[PDB]
Amino acid sequence: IDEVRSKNVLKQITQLINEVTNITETFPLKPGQTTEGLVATLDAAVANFLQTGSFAISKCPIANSDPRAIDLLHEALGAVQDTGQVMIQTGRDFVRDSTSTNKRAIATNSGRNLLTAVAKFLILADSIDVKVIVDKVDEVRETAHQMIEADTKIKVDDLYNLLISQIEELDITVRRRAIDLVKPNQRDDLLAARSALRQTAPLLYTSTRTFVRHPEHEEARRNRDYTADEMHSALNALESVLNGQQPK
Amino acid sequence: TSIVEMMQMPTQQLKQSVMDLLTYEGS
Repeated sequence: IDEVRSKNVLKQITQLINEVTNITETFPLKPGQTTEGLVATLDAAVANFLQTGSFAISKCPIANSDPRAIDLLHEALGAVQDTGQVMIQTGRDFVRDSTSTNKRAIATNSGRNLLTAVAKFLILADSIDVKVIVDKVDEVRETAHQMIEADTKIKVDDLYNLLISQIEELDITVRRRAIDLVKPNQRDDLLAARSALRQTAPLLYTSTRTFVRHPEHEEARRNRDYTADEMHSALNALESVLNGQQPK
Repeated sequence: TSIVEMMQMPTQQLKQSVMDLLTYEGS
């Protein structure tokens, strides 16, 4: 549970685990419902989870770039399908012999296993969602790399035009991630790195642009090197914190 | 949107359907 870094995930899994392991009171059927209907609903809910899960995985922007990641996701979804099958079977056994304390216990155990598999899927899903953010950091890093290496003023401007948009995109996702982070120190560290990136990139633009125009100018070289180092540190800091590590 | 975000509603419904079955009092 201590590896869970998303509050959205944390609350969902807390619901999953607490509710199914803390059943005390029981209730009659809701109006119009049947024992067979309870199993039918469960069956449909398992199916819909699998369908939505498959769609979500197929749309994941790093589907190409990270094949082992997608493989883990399919594996974890498969564990939901499997425990789901056991739940539907033992659940059916229970509702058909609903006074059997022992069949209730077995069905309850099946439920724990299924909702735990759902929780593990969500935890893995968050880690892949984080990899997507890290991929965006890498994109910013490469564009900045190219900007530093550019040999013409026109290239520096065109690359900074790209960088502006990439950093704006990254800024949105990082701010939202910060709001969702469980640990306030990771939150604060992520926001600090965000701020450093926003301050450093415009300075990298103007230091690189001045240096391509005046290469003989040794303070211009120094300033560009210094701002480049600052840029690299901020990007590394974002990646470090997204991965649950301290920056620097 | 993200995978976690997309799975919020189906997680709830699956949770709901499991709890509904397990909290059935019997005959």
